[PDB]
Amino acid sequence: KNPKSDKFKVKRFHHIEFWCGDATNVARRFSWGLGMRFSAKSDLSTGNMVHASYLLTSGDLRFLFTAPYSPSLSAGEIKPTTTASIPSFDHGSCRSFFSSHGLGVRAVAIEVEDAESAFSISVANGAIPSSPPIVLNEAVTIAEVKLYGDVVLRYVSYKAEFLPGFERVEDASSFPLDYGIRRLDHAVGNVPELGPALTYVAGFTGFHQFAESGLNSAVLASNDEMVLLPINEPVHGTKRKSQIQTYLEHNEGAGLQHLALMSEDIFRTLREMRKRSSIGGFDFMPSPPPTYYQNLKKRVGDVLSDDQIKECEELGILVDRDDQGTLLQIFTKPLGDRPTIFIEIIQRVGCMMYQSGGCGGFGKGNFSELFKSIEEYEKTLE
Amino acid sequence: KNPKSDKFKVKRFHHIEFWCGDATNVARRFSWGLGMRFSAKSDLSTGNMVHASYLLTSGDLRFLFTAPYSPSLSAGEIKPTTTASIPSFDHGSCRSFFSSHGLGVRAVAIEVEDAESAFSISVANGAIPSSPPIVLNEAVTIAEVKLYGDVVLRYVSYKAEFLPGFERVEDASSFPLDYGIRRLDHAVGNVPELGPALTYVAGFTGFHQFAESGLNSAVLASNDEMVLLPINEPVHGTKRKSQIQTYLEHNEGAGLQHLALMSEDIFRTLREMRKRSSIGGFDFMPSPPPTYYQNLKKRVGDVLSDDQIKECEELGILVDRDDQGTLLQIFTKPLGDRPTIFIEIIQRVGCMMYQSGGCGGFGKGNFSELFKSIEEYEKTLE
Ligand SMILES: Cc1c(C(=O)C2=C(O)CCCC2=O)ccc2c1c(=O)n(CC#C[Si](C)(C)C)c(=O)n2C
Ligand SMILES: Cc1c(C(=O)C2=C(O)CCCC2=O)ccc2c1c(=O)n(CC#C[Si](C)(C)C)c(=O)n2C
Ligand SMILES: [Co+2]
Ligand SMILES: [Co+2]
Repeated sequence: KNPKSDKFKVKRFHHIEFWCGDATNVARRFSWGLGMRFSAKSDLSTGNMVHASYLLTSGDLRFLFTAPYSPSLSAGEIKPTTTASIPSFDHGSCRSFFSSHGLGVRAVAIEVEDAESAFSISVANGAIPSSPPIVLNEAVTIAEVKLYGDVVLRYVSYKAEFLPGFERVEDASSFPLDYGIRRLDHAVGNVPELGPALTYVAGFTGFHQFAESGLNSAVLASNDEMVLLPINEPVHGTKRKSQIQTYLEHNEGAGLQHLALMSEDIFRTLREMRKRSSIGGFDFMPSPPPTYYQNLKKRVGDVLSDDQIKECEELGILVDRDDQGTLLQIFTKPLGDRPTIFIEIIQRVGCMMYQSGGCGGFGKGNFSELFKSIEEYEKTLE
Repeated sequence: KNPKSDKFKVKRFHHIEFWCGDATNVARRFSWGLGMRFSAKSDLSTGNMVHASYLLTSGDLRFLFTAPYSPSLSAGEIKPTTTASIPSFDHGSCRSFFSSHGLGVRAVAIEVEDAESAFSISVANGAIPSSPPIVLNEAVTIAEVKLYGDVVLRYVSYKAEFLPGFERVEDASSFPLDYGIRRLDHAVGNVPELGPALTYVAGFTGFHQFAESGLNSAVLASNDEMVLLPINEPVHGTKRKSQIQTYLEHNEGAGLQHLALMSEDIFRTLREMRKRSSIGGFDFMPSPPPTYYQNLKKRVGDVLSDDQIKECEELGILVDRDDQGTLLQIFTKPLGDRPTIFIEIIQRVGCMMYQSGGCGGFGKGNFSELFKSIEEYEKTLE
């Protein structure tokens, strides 16, 4: 059931902003590891004395990396005279966020029809305001409300090129990397209590609920279900410790857990990312045992051929299935020092109408299949 | 003249420690950009609840990248029960250093005969103590004194593998990158006043002075002149603004300006680094005009053949010459967000006895030759 109860007009995921200690080094690592091009900048060379911000793109996926300069460079500015290109930025907020959480996502940005109206409706319906609507060069409007922890949901609306004050990046420093990633599929939060978190977000957006493992979870979705916001809470006192609880402890509370990036060819994406894992890119979780891939034939043998199942095994890809579609997924090890944020690469098969969002689910069924698969241990014991 | 006045026995440069916001992302970027292997770690997986530290190596060059975890993970520890592998580390010091200076060098570490004796003699001769001698597993001793700004000179001595508590890195995550870099040649500080800085450091080490451009500089050297510590001060009120003064402003005061890394084949190093500049590695300063390389024949045509001079032009390499040797050098753009720290790649020709340290100088003569070379403008004007 989709009651289409969005309280304002939501278009698509727009960008994700990481708050960094040094934006240059994180952006360069992510660019090489994920195959994202340098496409825009706002920094000292563009007249920004407040923060350094670098934009990477791959298809419609936009990753923004921002770090503060010395407050001394902008000591004489006030908000009416600021050189910052992102008006919500604050030196103290950014340093406090990073000191408290380490490297991670500050902003989940969605494009809306009217960011001022989205902000107003959201706050009227319970959203805690974070940054009021600011109109940039009479062209772009940006506003922010609190989502969970110190993560904000950022609204952006365009009258008619990322943000004013950003410059397109010099061709020489913009190598056209591309490993196949095309857009953000979903963005997932970890919280101590799922119930109140869902009630708060669903309350102010009108997003509806989208149709033993250490977690309980639920997914909020926009009218066309292309903006997907799962939220997890821990399940305490199990056999092994909950990964959600470990996250909360190492992150100092709620925050963004993972970003799921849709690829238009997950085989190529994973080949390219895995070649770079040990030369500056990203590491992947340990692959499932061969029994997992033998079990794939019975589960998805009508969707994937033997060779494609063999290719999944070569690359460590997980496979799950809905009553409507199929999901190919894999998870990176944490992106930084702390066992907190990580990335999921995904590709979805089915639900052709365009492909409907969330086709195939989120891989909940792979918790059971992975554990059952560990029966490779019992088979090796023989 | 070398009066060999070292007040304790100094061996060689041992390592350089960067204080980071996220050690993982900086270390991975540097590894790919410079061709340095992951060789040791101290982090949550080794039982360190205090800091994440990752060691990169290339030949005898050792770069250490350290960042603090949440203080909450180690809240119950005291120094007698710490899980930190580097006893001088402090969460508050590290966060304050990074918030104030951005990414940069915290420690210039030299190997000595006896770090406890080196520390004692140094402080008796005016050194401001930073961290007292600590003996690790009855095997390694480490002590620190203030060098300039918030940079420390760290002494390490070995009874007889980086530091106890560090684990050698798994072969799988240790790709054997190597672009030819072999050791640290010199480490350079920027300070507001050169005179007092030299007097302070030379006072407590006994290091001797080693034999219009916006700076005054001088070089302190150990007995065998293999530990080389240049220091710069700005020269105010010129035509263009002093790069030393820009550094001090953006760094919030004195700090490490550049690290000069000796290559055993600067042509190969620069080929490899330049191929990676726009896919996650390091950028280089703009190359000198062709007139610079035409002028090379008269200056060094007895040392470098035409083809080798052409290879320098292809790679943007600078060349200077002493009365004793020749220097090939090139400079990266700043390593992080701020126009502060950068890297020099160098290779020295001559002074064969082994090669004596500092053979060929530090390239002071290239300030004049670069400006004179800008006569390409007058030639193009014709
Ligand atoms: C993160 C994730 C998802 C997922 O994407 C998802 C959502 O999008 C919304 C719903 C809830 C949720 O979880 C799905 C499957 C996963 C993982 C994952 O992270 N891992 C890694 C480990 C482990 Si361990 C060693 C602590 C037992 C998996 O194995 N599977 C199988
Ligand atoms: C850093 C450096 C050195 C150097 O290593 C050195 C020492 O080791 C100890 C002594 C003092 C010192 O300087 C030498 C030459 C250099 C540079 C440099 O940084 N640059 C870059 C710019 C510039 Si601009 C656009 C602001 C005029 C050079 O061009 N040359 C030519
Ligand atoms: Co997911
Ligand atoms: Co130098």
